[PDB]
Amino acid sequence: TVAVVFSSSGPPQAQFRARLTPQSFLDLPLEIQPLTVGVNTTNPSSLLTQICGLLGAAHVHGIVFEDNVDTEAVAQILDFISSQTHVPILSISGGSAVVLTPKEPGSAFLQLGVSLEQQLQVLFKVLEEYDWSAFAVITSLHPGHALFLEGVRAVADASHVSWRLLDVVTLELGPGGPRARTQRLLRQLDAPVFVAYCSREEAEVLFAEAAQAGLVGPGHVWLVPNLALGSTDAPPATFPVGLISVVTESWRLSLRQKVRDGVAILALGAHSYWRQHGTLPAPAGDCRVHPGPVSPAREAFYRHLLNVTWEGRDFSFSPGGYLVQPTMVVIALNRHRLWEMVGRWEHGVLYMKYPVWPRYSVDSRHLTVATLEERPFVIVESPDPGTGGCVPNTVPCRRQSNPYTKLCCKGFCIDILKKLARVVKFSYDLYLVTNGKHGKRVRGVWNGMIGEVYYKRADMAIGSLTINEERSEIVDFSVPFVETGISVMVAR
Amino acid sequence: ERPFVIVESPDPGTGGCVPNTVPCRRQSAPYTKLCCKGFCIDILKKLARVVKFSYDLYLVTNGKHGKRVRGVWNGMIGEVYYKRADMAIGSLTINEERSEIVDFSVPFVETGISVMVAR
Amino acid sequence: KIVNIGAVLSTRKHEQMFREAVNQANKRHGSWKIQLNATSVTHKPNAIQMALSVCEDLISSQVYAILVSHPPTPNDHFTPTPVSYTAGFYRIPVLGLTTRMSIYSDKSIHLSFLRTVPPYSHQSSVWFEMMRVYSWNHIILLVSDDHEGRAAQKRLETLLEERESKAEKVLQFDPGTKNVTALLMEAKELEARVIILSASEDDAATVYRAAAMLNMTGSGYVWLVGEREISGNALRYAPDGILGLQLINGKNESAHISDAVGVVAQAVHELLEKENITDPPRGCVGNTNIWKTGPLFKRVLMSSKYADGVTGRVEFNEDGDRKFANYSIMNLQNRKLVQVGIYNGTHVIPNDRKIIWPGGETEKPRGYQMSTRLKIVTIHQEPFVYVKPTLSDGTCKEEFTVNGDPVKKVICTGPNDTSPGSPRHTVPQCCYGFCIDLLIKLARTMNFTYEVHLVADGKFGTQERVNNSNKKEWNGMMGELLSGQADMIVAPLTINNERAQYIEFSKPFKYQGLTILVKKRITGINDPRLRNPSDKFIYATVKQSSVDIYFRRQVELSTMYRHMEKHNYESAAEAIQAVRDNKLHAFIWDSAVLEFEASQKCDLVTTGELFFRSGFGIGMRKDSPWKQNVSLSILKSHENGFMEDLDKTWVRYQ
Ligand SMILES: *[C@@H]1O[C@H](CO)[C@@H](O[C@@H]2O[C@H](CO)[C@@H](O[C@@H]3O[C@H](CO)[C@@H](O)[C@H](O)[C@@H]3O)[C@H](O)[C@H]2NC(C)=O)[C@H](O)[C@H]1NC(C)=O
Ligand SMILES: *[C@@H]1O[C@H](CO)[C@@H](O[C@@H]2O[C@H](CO)[C@@H](O)[C@H](O)[C@H]2NC(C)=O)[C@H](O)[C@H]1NC(C)=O
Ligand SMILES: *[C@@H]1O[C@H](CO)[C@@H](O[C@@H]2O[C@H](CO)[C@@H](O)[C@H](O)[C@H]2NC(C)=O)[C@H](O)[C@H]1NC(C)=O
Ligand SMILES: *[C@@H]1O[C@H](CO)[C@@H](O[C@@H]2O[C@H](CO)[C@@H](O)[C@H](O)[C@H]2NC(C)=O)[C@H](O)[C@H]1NC(C)=O
Ligand SMILES: *[C@@H]1O[C@H](CO)[C@@H](O)[C@H](O)[C@H]1NC(C)=O
Ligand SMILES: *[C@@H]1O[C@H](CO)[C@@H](O)[C@H](O)[C@H]1NC(C)=O
Repeated sequence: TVAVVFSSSGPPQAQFRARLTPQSFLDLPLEIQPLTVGVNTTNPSSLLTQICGLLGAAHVHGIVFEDNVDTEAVAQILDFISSQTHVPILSISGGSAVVLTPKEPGSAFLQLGVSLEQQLQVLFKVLEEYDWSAFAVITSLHPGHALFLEGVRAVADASHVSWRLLDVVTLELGPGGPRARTQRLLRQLDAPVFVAYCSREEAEVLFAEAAQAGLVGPGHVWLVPNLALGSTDAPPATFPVGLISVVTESWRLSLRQKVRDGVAILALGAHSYWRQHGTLPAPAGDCRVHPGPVSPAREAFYRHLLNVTWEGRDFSFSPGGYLVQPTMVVIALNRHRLWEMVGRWEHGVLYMKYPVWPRYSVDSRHLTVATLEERPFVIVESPDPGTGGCVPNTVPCRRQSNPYTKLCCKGFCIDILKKLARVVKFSYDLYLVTNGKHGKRVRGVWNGMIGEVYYKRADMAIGSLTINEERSEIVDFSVPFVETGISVMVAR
Repeated sequence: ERPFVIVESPDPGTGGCVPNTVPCRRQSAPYTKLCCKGFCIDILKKLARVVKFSYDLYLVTNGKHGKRVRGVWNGMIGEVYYKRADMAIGSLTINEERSEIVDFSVPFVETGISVMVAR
Repeated sequence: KIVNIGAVLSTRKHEQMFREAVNQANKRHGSWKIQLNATSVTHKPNAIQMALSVCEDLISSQVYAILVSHPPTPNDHFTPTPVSYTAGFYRIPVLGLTTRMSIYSDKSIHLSFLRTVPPYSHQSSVWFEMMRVYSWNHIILLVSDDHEGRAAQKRLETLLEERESKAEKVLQFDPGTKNVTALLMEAKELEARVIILSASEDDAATVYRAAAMLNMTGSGYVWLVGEREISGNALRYAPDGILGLQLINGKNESAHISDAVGVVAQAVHELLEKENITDPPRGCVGNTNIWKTGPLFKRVLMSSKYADGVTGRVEFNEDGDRKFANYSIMNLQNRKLVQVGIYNGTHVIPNDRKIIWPGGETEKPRGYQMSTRLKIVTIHQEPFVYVKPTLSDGTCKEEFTVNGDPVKKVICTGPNDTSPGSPRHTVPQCCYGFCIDLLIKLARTMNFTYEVHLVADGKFGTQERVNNSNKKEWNGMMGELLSGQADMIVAPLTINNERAQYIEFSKPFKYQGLTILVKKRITGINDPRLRNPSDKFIYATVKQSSVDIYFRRQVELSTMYRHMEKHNYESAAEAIQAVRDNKLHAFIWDSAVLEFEASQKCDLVTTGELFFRSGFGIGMRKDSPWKQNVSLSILKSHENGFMEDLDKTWVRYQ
């Protein structure tokens, strides 16, 4: 027996029209026994009485829950009730999709969500793909703040990379009035990569304060776990374009999608243990008698609900009540103010749809740098053997065709520019040219690096480029640093 | 002592003295600041940045390096063993007689007993 | 503006006491601007109906703070769960008069909660204080698998890492189990001699009886436990001499009432004036929303500095801890308890008469049972360690030296008779050298007993992130030292930063550096032939050495590693033949042995001077008891010309 319940929604006729008749998902190896209950705006007393009365009257063998505006502590009521009455319940929806690390020794909650550890793993893989290599953490002491501060270290410290972490900052804000010192504290910082952790309204006030402070430019990138930005179906205001957040497979999700998932998985789990010397289970007693002090052999049936598979998507579980080895995607906000697919982690290594970050939008950063590989000065080399992030003491460079293959460049001017950027606090990317080596004013049109700088397609030029009257007419120059000349090479 | 440490009077023209030097008091009401720079002084400076702590420098008055007379200890070792000071830096040697009453760290300047004569 | 609060209780007599206490505490102020009130209910068996009763209490009055206690029922962990969960939906503050369980300390699952009695974690801190009293630094942490166990282990780990000396082989056993003898027998080998336990009462009795069967409660040793390990029926299995401690005035909680209302009084008259308080959440049905000022009230109450309750000055911590509660130390003085110490936060006062340890000795017993037969590991090195095959009579050549004095030799086991390829041949060889004489002197001075054996890897050992990615475990000899295969290391071993974390070194006894070897000439590290490697000249070193790390951590010199990693003999003095084979020209290695090679052999020349300074030294495991003495001994030898005489005898006449 399987039952469905929802706490709040829009037009409720659709759920009853698409879930009542026992023909929904009639493909699983079990004749599902469905029955419906419901409830208006949720309160602890109303929820408790309604659901355990439904259990005591209909004696169903499992329930699935659908959620609402995503309150903060409903899951506590849920697993308390589950432990008290000893029935394996399941929930897949917005606010209930939060993990609870300390479980009770007798509860069967079994949510569908991922812990912050794997989220940080995926996010750090995302960062290593782009290889920004310099991050700082800014956390507000929201609920469960210490777990994030532990997990960031536990993940970043052990990998075959450097991860030159900048610093950690802790914030507290009551946004209405007490945010005075927070302004200066947020002004003080300096880092190229930011990773945040807070709630949605707290995110809105924090980003407003950041915009007031000024550390929002495109030369900085924000990273936020799935705890915030819950309202995917609605792009909120005062949010900066081009941040990265990571969510599980939920683009196909809806009311009907969750309905089709839940009952099917529960029935298949009910039948899998029967497949080898099993019998159909029976419900628990009631919410009144407080029975069942011991854990019978039927608890293994709950243990039988660990391994599961359907529809190609792996729903492999974990001993704590969550799923392990999951399929999940990484998202971002484009210029149209709407969530768009950016990448995913399909059990292997990261994928991509935009191979370069478009930094879309005057006293800005990330200036364009165009160069050419002269023999001793700027040296271009093929990437690392298998990784992609080239050997240290090198800078990634990208030759364009306007196959943007990633090469690694190192040399004299490379280190010069690295020191210069480290001393004047600017960010850069290395771009090569295709139209000629240096370029001349043939037919009154400028090609090469000089032409690229002239046409404002590249803000700077570095490398083997001499000085003379011809080029100095239209392009500025700096103080020379290598005394060159014109000489004659001959034999001995 | 030897150029391992250098003591100088503060520059009277400019009031104090030049940077790259650490103020030091020769306490024996007797405060009259001098300023000290050298080898071990630079080690302690550079050294202070990395652990992270804050300190002062007072010179030694009674005794040079510390020897037991009638069962008492003076000098550097006395000033450290009577809990009047924490560490003794400069030109201090390691042997069996000293290391039984005071802790010692790793060595960074090797030396021994040497003989000098005319040319 | 009648401010109303409530408090649920257990015995219905403490309810009348609470009513009297609150109406008496109302006499603090009566200015008619603010008034107080109370409402009390009693407990019930069923959890769900009890929570529904809490909701009825919630609707019946726009409450401000609920208070909870424990009934005489023995159902401990099932007592306070429902009220916190239900009242947390509206950020209603809840005050737990008495509940010591660890889980409630987390403000992320019970986000609204405040406690007056500290959880079981904090008492661990007391142990640390006691641990500093009598200078004990090697521990055996025994703990269960429950959440309280993990909390205690974490708390002790951070408190140890404050001073950051060490922990020693923590081991956890499953809860509610029998025959725990396996773990105790496994851990009985270690040199530590003090244990710490904190688990269930029945588990305490089980471990007590198991240790009695294994004979661990005897003399010399000492192990102390937490609070509930000396209660219930655990006394029926406990031996004399085990330390114990409890809280000064717990389990009464009636006086605790006299505190709680106090602080909440000290809260209410300080909150009603902030800006816009005006309401608590009224109702218990339909009103799906939270209190607009709940966090503000909770935060203001948390930082309250109360003056004087019954149980001294009471404050709160960042999460709601007791903030300097009291503790009394009792001894199992012949199946009874005697209050021997008072812990109030900074120390424990030994104001009592006498403390009896499990051994019956009335003096302070130290741990660290000193072993007598060590497990010495060594390595083949030309001028320091000589290894030879034995004569089948039972030893090797027993004969005089140039001076006529007998050269002392030992018998060391070790290798597989062939380093590159062989299954194994663990055979005894005869074993004599400079370091062997130094070890003989050390053993004569400190009454030792040695069993020398060589390494199987044939290499010193560096950090290696193996293809199975994990923490880079130490290689070969160092892994043998750390894993417990060996106990002390005597060899020409360098002293570097990368090794100082896990090992304790003695004072260096021979200063030495790095030098080049060629067979003639050459120069130091300045020539373009080394700045830009040439196809003619080949520069190679010994693989898995400290020089590998040295060349693996230099920014500018990185490219030389690119050459060095290309071809370097993963070898030993055998690679010396490379310079004899005219294949490898330059050999960069340590100064002493390579210089002795020049004197002993011929046509081999050393060029220039050194370019690095280090030293050899005896190493041991982290904070071993011997260190000081051993170091002192070495220094004393260096005073008596012993080192100079050994230098002369072994490497002078050549
Ligand atoms: C993973 O999920 C699968 C999906 O149902 C479950 O299968 C388990 O597989 C074990 C493997 O042997 C089976 O155990 C049974 O043991 C009895 C002992 O007499 C034997 O007669 C049976 O032929 C069978 O081998 C069984 O199918 C099932 N385990 C149990 C306890 O029923 C299971 O839920 C998960 N796998 C494991 C190992 O828990
Ligand atoms: C619980 O604590 C209260 C207060 O500490 C105890 O009441 C005190 O008892 C002593 C000795 O009888 C009296 O001198 C005090 O005047 C009492 N104080 C009050 C406020 O009544 C009480 O006895 C304790 N109960 C238990 C069972 O330990
Ligand atoms: C807690 O008890 C200890 C020991 O009984 C007290 O420690 C004394 O505090 C004074 C300062 O008041 C200091 O001189 C020493 O730390 C202790 N005196 C001695 C050892 O003679 C402490 O004051 C008590 N109260 C606390 C820590 O609040
Ligand atoms: C370190 O050396 C000291 C002194 O050599 C040792 O202390 C001696 O211990 C023996 C037996 O325990 C006593 O008979 C001596 O009287 C002690 N010496 C003194 C001066 O009291 C100490 O045991 C050694 N420790 C280690 C770990 O080897
Ligand atoms: C005060 O408490 C009594 C206790 O029963 C209750 O009847 C009354 O309604 C309460 N009044 C207010 C204003 O809280
Ligand atoms: C179980 O207990 C017996 C007691 O006779 C003991 O000999 C045996 O080693 C124990 N087994 C384990 C695995 O501890």
